[PDB]
Amino acid sequence: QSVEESGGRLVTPGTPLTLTCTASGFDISKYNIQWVRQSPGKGLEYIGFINYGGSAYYASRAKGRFTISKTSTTVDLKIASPTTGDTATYFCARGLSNSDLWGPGTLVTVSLGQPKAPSVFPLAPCCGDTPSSTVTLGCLVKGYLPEPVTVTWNSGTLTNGVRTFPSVRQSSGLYSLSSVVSVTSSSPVTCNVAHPATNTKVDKTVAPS
Amino acid sequence: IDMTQTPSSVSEPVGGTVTIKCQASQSISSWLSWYQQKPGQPPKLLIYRASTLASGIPSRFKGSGSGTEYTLTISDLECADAATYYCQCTYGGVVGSTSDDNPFGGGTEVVVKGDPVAPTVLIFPPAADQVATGTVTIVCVANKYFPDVTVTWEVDGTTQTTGIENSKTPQNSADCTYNLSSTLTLTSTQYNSHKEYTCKVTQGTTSVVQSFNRGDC
Amino acid sequence: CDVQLYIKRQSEHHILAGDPFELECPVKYCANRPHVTWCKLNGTTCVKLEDRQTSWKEEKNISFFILHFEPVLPNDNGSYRCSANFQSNLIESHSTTLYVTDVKSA
Ligand SMILES: *[C@@H]1O[C@H](CO)[C@@H](O[C@@H]2O[C@H](CO)[C@@H](O[C@@H]3O[C@H](CO[C@H]4O[C@H](CO)[C@@H](O)[C@H](O)[C@@H]4O)[C@@H](O)[C@H](O)[C@@H]3O)[C@H](O)[C@H]2NC(C)=O)[C@H](O)[C@H]1NC(C)=O
Repeated sequence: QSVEESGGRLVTPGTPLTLTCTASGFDISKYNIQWVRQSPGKGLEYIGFINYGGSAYYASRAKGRFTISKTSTTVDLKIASPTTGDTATYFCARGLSNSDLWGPGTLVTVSLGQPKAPSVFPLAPCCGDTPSSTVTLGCLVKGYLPEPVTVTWNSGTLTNGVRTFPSVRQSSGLYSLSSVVSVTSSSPVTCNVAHPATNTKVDKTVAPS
Repeated sequence: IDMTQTPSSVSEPVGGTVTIKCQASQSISSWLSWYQQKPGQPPKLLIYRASTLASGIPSRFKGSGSGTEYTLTISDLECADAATYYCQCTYGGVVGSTSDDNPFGGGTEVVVKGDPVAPTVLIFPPAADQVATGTVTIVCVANKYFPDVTVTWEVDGTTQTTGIENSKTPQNSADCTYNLSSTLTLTSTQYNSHKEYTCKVTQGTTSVVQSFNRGDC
Repeated sequence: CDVQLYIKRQSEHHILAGDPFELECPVKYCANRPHVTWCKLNGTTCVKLEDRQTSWKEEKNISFFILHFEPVLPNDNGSYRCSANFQSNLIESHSTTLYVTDVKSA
């Protein structure tokens, strides 16, 4: 069994937002379910839980700001009037005293302004360099908002040694990251970048310079 | 109830022992769980009810305590144990408890010390498609290294003080090593006005330097 | 190689109603795996349970027979044992006690 989440997106402050927790392989409506969030680079913060009979309880700082509810198939977290401080990844989990199954998290961004699609550039070693039997190539994914992007190589078939670095955030609010992969100099590789928030995708074929 | 988790960070050698403490402000009668969290992943339950091991978790992880005092001990430390660890009070879910909070401790970052290894350094000049946008980002990557490094950028010998961003991968699960990406961003006018671009990666008394000349790439 | 079922004396767990939970008992055997069951005490009688999911797991060369609670509920409170009949002898583990704590419901 597993827990899935959805609903994370960019919203302006004060815009109501609902996140959803669903389950595969168990009935989510009949267990205690908790919600926990995490601001980027910070610790876990408990928000509240809904008990197995459908009554919800909250940390004092969350009460009035969040509502947890359930149906026969979902557990929902509603943020009544989001502030920039509510920017975080939100997790739901099965169980409280034995909280065993966790969702992957859904990313909420609360900010003024419109999204920005990434610009993607190939990374190759200087062309004037002596060729080796192996080469490291990459893709730079620059100047997007909000998080996240997805990066794969050769449609997910190339995974060995791939290093996709954590994003960095500029003071403007824009994000960047890079991904690099090491291959033999004989075999071209393609990075697949997608940014769901702007409905964009880029495939970039990278060849040794 | 407030939870006081200490230390906030710890480094221990491979094969060693990590000890993490969580103090509750009043007795919570063993309603306490421990979690492991690796970057980008959800929390993973290790221990619940103070000492009960979660299924699939190795017995190297041991929870102990009662009342206000809780301990997580990780024995025979592996590179795979590099993570941030958290306690959570679960007493708020118990019928009649006064507080409805189920608070987390502040976390403990665990660094696992493997063999030292100097980085292999790569530099990536901006492609012509970048230059045409008016802004260029040069990328330097320090691969497979331990312990931590510092990065300096130089342009025709001048140390750069702005336009630099650094990002580091988690410790490798097999050999404890990091990888780092460092970027330097300049205008195309600035890029075209200089020749030599240098990334210097320093690791205590060791440095590894990689350069390129704009005209050669 | 006699069949043995180990639960430490005074074994106990406290769990919140509404949470997932399982009880485990290590089974020692060498021939065919014995037919193990869980029972729940009612006074002095250990009553065979037949309505609750059981499974087997292998961990570090030890076999475990597992009783699943999906989730635990207040009525699951009580004492449990594993049992098997090995060559005309009833072999039962010591009791493990499951104390179910009611959930916040204010
Ligand atoms: C959940 O189930 C639990 C297990 O059935 C319940 O705990 C039991 O609660 C009763 C009533 O309070 C206790 O009865 C007392 O028993 C002692 C003797 O206890 C000792 O000997 C017995 C064997 O005869 C042994 O099982 C115990 O562990 C002790 O070693 C008497 O002297 C008293 O007069 C009284 O009758 C049980 O002892 C207790 N058992 C355990 C294992 O805790 C619990 O009450 C249930 N909770 C709910 C909410 O229903």
